[PDB]
Amino acid sequence: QDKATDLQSIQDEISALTDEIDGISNRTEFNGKKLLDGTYKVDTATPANQ
Amino acid sequence: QDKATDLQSIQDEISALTDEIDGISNRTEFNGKKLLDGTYKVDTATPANQ
Repeated sequence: QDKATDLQSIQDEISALTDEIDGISNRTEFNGKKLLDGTYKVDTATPANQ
Repeated sequence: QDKATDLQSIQDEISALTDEIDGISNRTEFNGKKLLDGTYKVDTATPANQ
């Protein structure tokens, strides 16, 4: 029922909230250390990258 | 958690204390004889060096 106009309004709210989660993962800097940097402590193929 | 900045501050305190221990081993001069000279009475390969 909800047409493309207000689908885009929903999208405004969502992408807004996306920027908020990005803001959580960014702002969360303990002692300057971005804890929720999802790339910072990743145990990739090389463990040293974590 | 402690990043390189304040690791260097810790290092300032440590190396400071290193210079203090060096100062103990240096200042401790009984009758002018640096007792805590850690090279003075060493029984090396040659005993006479002690």
